[PDB]
Amino acid sequence: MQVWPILNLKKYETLSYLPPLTTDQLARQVDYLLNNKWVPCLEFETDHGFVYREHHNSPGYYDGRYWTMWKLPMFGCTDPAQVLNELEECKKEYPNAFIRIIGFDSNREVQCISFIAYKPAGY
Amino acid sequence: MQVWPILNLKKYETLSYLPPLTTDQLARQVDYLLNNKWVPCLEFETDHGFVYREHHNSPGYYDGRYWTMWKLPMFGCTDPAQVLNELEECKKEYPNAFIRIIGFDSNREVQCISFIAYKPAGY
Amino acid sequence: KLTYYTPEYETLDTDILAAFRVSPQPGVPPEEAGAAVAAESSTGTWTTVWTDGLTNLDRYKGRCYHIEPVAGEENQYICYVAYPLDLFEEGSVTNMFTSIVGNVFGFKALRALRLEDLRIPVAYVKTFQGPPHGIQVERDKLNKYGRPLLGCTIKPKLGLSAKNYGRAVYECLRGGLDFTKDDENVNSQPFMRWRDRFLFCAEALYKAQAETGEIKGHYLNATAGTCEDMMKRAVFARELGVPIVMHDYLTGGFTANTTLSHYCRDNGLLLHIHRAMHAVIDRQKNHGMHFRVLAKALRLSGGDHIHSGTVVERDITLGFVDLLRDDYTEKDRSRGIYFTQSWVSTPGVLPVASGGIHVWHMPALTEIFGDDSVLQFGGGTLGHPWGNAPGAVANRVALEACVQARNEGRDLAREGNTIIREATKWSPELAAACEVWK
Amino acid sequence: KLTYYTPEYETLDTDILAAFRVSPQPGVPPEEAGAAVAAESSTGTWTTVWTDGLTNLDRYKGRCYHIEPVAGEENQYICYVAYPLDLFEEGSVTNMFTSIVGNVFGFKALRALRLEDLRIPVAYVKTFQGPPHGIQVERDKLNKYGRPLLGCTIKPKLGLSAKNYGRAVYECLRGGLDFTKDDENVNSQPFMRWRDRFLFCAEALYKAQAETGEIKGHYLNATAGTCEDMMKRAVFARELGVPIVMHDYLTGGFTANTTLSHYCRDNGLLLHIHRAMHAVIDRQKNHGMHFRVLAKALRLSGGDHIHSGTVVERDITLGFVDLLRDDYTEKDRSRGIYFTQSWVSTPGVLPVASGGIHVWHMPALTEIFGDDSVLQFGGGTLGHPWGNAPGAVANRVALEACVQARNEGRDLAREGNTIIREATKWSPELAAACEVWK
Amino acid sequence: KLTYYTPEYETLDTDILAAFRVSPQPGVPPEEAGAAVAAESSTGTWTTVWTDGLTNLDRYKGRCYHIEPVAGEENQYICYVAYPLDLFEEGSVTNMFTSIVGNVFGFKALRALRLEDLRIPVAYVKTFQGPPHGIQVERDKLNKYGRPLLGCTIKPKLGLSAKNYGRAVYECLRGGLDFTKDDENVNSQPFMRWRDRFLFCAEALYKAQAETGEIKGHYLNATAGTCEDMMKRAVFARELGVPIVMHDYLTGGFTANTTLSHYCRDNGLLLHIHRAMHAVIDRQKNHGMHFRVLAKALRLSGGDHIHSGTVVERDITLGFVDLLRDDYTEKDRSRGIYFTQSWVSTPGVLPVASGGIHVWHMPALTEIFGDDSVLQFGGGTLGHPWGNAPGAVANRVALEACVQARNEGRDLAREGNTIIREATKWSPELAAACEVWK
Amino acid sequence: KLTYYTPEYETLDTDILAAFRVSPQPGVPPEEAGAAVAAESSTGTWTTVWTDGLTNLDRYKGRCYHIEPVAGEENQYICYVAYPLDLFEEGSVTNMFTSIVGNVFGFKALRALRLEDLRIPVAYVKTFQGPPHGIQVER
Ligand SMILES: [Mg+2]
Ligand SMILES: [Mg+2]
Ligand SMILES: [Mg+2]
Repeated sequence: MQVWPILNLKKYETLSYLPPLTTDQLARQVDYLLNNKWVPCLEFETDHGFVYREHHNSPGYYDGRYWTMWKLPMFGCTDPAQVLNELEECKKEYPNAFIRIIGFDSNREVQCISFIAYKPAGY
Repeated sequence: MQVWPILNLKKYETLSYLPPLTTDQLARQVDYLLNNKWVPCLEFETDHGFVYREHHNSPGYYDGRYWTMWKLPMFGCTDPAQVLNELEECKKEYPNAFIRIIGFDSNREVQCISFIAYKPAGY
Repeated sequence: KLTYYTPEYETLDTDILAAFRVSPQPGVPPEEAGAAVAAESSTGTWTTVWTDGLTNLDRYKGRCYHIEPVAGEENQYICYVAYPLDLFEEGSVTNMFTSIVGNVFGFKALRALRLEDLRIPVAYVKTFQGPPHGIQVERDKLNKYGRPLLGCTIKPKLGLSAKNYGRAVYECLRGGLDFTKDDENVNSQPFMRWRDRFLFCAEALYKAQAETGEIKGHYLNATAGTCEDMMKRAVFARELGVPIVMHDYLTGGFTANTTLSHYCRDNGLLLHIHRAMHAVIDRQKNHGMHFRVLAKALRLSGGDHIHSGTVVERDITLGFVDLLRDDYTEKDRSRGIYFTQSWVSTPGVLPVASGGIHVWHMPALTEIFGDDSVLQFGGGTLGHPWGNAPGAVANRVALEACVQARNEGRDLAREGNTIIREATKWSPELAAACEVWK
Repeated sequence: KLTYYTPEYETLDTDILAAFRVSPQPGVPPEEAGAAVAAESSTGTWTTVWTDGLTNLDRYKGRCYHIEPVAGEENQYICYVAYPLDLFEEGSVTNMFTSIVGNVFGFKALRALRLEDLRIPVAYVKTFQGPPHGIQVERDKLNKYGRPLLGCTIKPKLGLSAKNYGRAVYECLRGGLDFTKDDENVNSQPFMRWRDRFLFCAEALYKAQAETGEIKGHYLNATAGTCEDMMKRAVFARELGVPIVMHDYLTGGFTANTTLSHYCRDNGLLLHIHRAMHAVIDRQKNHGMHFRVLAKALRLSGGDHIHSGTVVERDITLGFVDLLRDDYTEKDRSRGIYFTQSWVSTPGVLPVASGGIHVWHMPALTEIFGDDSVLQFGGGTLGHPWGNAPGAVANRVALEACVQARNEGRDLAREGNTIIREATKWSPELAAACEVWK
Repeated sequence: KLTYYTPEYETLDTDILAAFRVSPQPGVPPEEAGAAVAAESSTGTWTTVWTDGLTNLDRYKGRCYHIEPVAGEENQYICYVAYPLDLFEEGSVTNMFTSIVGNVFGFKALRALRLEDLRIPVAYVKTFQGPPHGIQVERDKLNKYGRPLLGCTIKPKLGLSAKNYGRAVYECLRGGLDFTKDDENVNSQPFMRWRDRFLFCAEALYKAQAETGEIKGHYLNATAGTCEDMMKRAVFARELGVPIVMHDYLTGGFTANTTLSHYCRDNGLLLHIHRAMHAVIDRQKNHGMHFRVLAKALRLSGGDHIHSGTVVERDITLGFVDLLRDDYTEKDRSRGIYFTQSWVSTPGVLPVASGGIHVWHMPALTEIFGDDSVLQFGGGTLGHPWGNAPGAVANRVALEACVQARNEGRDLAREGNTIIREATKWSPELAAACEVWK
Repeated sequence: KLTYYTPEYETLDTDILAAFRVSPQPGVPPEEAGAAVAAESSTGTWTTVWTDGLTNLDRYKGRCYHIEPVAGEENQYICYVAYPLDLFEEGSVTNMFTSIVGNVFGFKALRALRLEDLRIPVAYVKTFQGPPHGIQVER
């Protein structure tokens, strides 16, 4: 009988409970977006990697949901390598930041994907 | 395509997005005040260089707007050197403080100027 | 028959259309039965009254415009009836049901009667608020994307003290579940008063959220004896700053539900709807109202989640799931969809799959419902050998394993078990669950 | 089966007892079916959960304590289940139904299920307000004694302008009827908004009362889409100083009904309850809930009148009529009364007989229901050849003729027709009615 | 003509004076046309009425005291009319417009009519609250000095989800803009309900403010269908603790605007005013009302910002900009200022320049409007090749570059482009913008 | 012009239809003027913005579906524009006018503009209370 850990077990929603994605499985997830005609985009955060409540406390209000956009959504992207290339450039510039890949479905008019792609050392 | 930085990019309103002012351009800004008959004054802050909200949260209320006055407004100042001299004395006494130059328009009966003149190392 | 059976009638885009499954008494022909259903659910009077001459009754009568035999059934037909827009009160599901279903089911010329479907015209749809939030807004508020949401019903439903209840809540959420839930029966009783429950559940959910970093919620049941008591419970939930409340819409009623739905919209609260008592009405094929009718009604009155059964007849369920989530659903008899239905941008409702499910059903559920659904695991979490947290971890891991596999192009129908077994090799929690349940 | 089938259990006076008509799937024995009903409607979990060890579940479980075969039916039994007092929220019919009926009806081991009766213990009865007024108080307020009350539903239900509606109201009341009524469907619609209707009906009823000298009322329908709208309508009725309002308790819901019932008590308004939608639930013998259960629930939630069908199976109806009016009703299987029921002085409810009745049914109705009942004549008044007023006169005369005859010792069953024909000799209005209807 | 054309009349300091641009029908002399305008906008009756003898009508009549031909126009004159103080309701812009402009424009003797200017006497000015805050207070509250403020309209106006909308808001503000804005059309619609928008915009603006250290705001549009809905939106903005809300004063109306203006004063909220629909009224030179009249009215009703066009006829605009900001503005026909106007310390309003502007217009805008103005860049920010943040940086840098240059004594008119190009040498963001737009 | 002049468009029963009397500046053809009216009263942006890619703008754009010359008038046409139901706030006349008439009248390519008529679809009509009483009730 194992006891689920309490310390340093912060999670990042979808796919965060699975072992870290390898470049290959990372490329496969990006291919899923492209195949569905969803637009990939990168987001990074250095200060607050998790949800918190500083500015307000009413129902449905939380701080830390918005991260900051790395450049712009990759409209017209056709190759997963393009995305992983940006991931690499982002990491190069912010090795201390959490980086996640998100996808937008212009047809449904909403964000539809979000999975962690990089975490700083010790996370 | 450059990504605008997230870390340590705190700003100080008017003129803070331009490269740091040299003593010369600093003297020119002070000359602008004098030529308009505005009274120059110095303000410094060591603890909270930016706006925050500790004591209240209602619309229009923010803490950190008021800094502390260095001596008194320089009524009757006719030479920019007088002002820059005080800047130097203030810096000597508070090398750890943010220092800004403000101006008062007694005719309009309001503060009308405010630009950062000195920032501690690493800002 | 003359006034009410109108086979030549062309329906108006403003008409409410009803598809009734009629079982006439022996000796009563189809046309007369259908005419009876229309008359008995609209105008129709056993004796002539002079007042009828002060109005134009053809403008207000219901019309049986079409009849078709039911395949493989003895003396049973599907009768289509059209009701003019003017018969209904705007924004009132209560009045919609009273008018169509309030009287006919007791007509003696019929041996049985079942309402199968209703075509709600867009002009009437625009008079309702609909879901307080809806699928897209809920996902944006909770910041959860690309996977079904996960919940867990706390049990035993009755017997635990409010604090012990909250303890179970914290252990469940910290393991990876998004929501925990109050049983439909849990309102306010001797051993656990509602306010104490709300308060401890709040402490538990905030602790779990702080620990994991993921937003958490607990469906706090606001169902009560009066509108006043129900509102008092919703108000405290607002005061606690929690994200979601719950209501048993059928036992509480449509009038109370609409009130709650409006308050939730005005206060940013998500609303989970439990369908307690539905089988009393929607179970028998010969008499009652099919659940799809009850589902449409809830989408109009308002709710963000609604229980929709477990599946694991499939097609019928998928049919009403489309009716709850989509903006437009075309007629499809193979799925029980008798009318094409448009919603003119009324938000969709998240279907909630619940009922004796466990890790092994994960591939099937993900496959059938897709991302936009809530999978509820009561005993499937609280029955794990290591406890609630590892029970939650097993469910979260199993789900994410399925999602990743699906996204990589693997067939969930063909290789579901393989996908789960593969995950047990690296997840002890999941391995332990798989040992207990298959 | 071990935990839930308890044939040796002696019921407590505080237990809620349920009599279910169980139709098991072929292959499922009685005892297991009954045990299933008890478990599925109380504790019972498909998998073992560790939390159960934090409580004493025997204190909260439902118990099938008795089972008996149904005569002349293939594989059907009546199972008796006891639920402890602690499972229920005080004063909440909504919670009572959710707990007992919210889940079991969909149990797969059963092919069908019907709730026939409930024994509400007096300790739970004392937690409800009950009828806002009740039979005795209503008679004292209206000053009407020794005869059934008379009402009339205005038709057409939809189509008349509020003023034309009020005109019909005045003509009906001035002829001798005590009440006129809003159809259950009549709430607030395009051609007749509620406020306009309330206002003209008020002018009509006050004029009729002034003319005849007898107190008059009109059931102003307050059923609405939200609690707020419903309350707005009740408040205006209070402002007009009128005596009675109406609510469709099943389509509006128990939560809204209880709110309305409480307001009526606090404001001196009588409350007429319409049972629209009941047949969707109480019609089939194999599945659903018998009306007697819905009647008991209304007496608890609150109402002064409740529609109870027309009769003209008799015994079953008389059985639930006793349950609505009396303070104590002993078990009587020949009338469908499965449990002895006590009400500890909770006021009785006036049963309302309605549905295609006319002058010729008067002796039968007086005989069967007695003085404490409301006889509703929609088409029976508005279909009279001379108009509403003479139509009302014919009904009032016919009734009084029957009452006098009964009081003189005449047998209404043997000589009803003779009694009516005798009255036609001196009442032209009645003679004219008799010519049209028999 | 006798009673209303009074060329010898000396205006009183309490009179409201109107300058009308009159185009008489051919055959109608100036004096009669002017007399017609005065009569038709005050007393004047087509037939004599005896009631006039119960009052002294000379005390209430409007007077055409002066007429002058319009240069270079065929049959067009400027007629001056004086209205006594007593004709107007205190603090009511609604009544001021109804009295002066409610009737005359349809007078048949005129082929066209345009109100060019109004002299609001100080005694009437003192009856209005004026701007909730005004230029000086706003600068003190936001702690922003020595430069124009910068804003950005979020686009597309319709189509984005509330969260995607907030995302754009955060990226814009963090780059250096002071405000972001709701389009005038953005109120509450199917794909983005108002409350969800307010909530996400709040999260976005607080994050941007925390990041940069500079106070940020987002004009949350409170324009709505009723006063009640409008107030609900303003109240939530207050609850969120945000600094500024918005209203479309012409489509919402003066009555609703004044209510909002008063609430903003009482709650410390800044108020941004959008002039949607103005061109329907102020565009044609021959008929309507010049914008300067609409600007004066807004300063009285109340607003802290008001859209005033882009300029890049200049003089006319600068003329009404002075009327919005200054305490006293002398008559100046070369700028369309027909009357000297005093404001007795009523706060000034910040003019907002918007409409297809980009980095290259910065020197011109700074030069023409000066420091007290808000420059709005919708597509000028969201159309930058690198995104919203760098788009904001380019605008902020360009502005500060111009401000510094101006302060150093450089001529913005002569060397604007040089100033911008110089900045591109050290600002990549600005260099990139300059490559796209010139 | 490409996105907004749609002469083949069949109006939906849920669309709000507007009949504008358009007087273009000399040199501006009918089709472009009509397209301008539709764009300026709905989507339309002077510069391309990346955010447009997060939605399906064809679902929200106004469409000039028909144009016809005005008899006996110099350079004046009646342009018909359709607006989707989703652009409007329920029960709000204020929002209806703001959306259709709040911006276009100042478009420089036009010398003048007049809104002549609006077809209010029944689905939008049902969101308003309408007259408190009306002719019959008042009588
Ligand atoms: Mg449950
Ligand atoms: Mg009825
Ligand atoms: Mg705009």
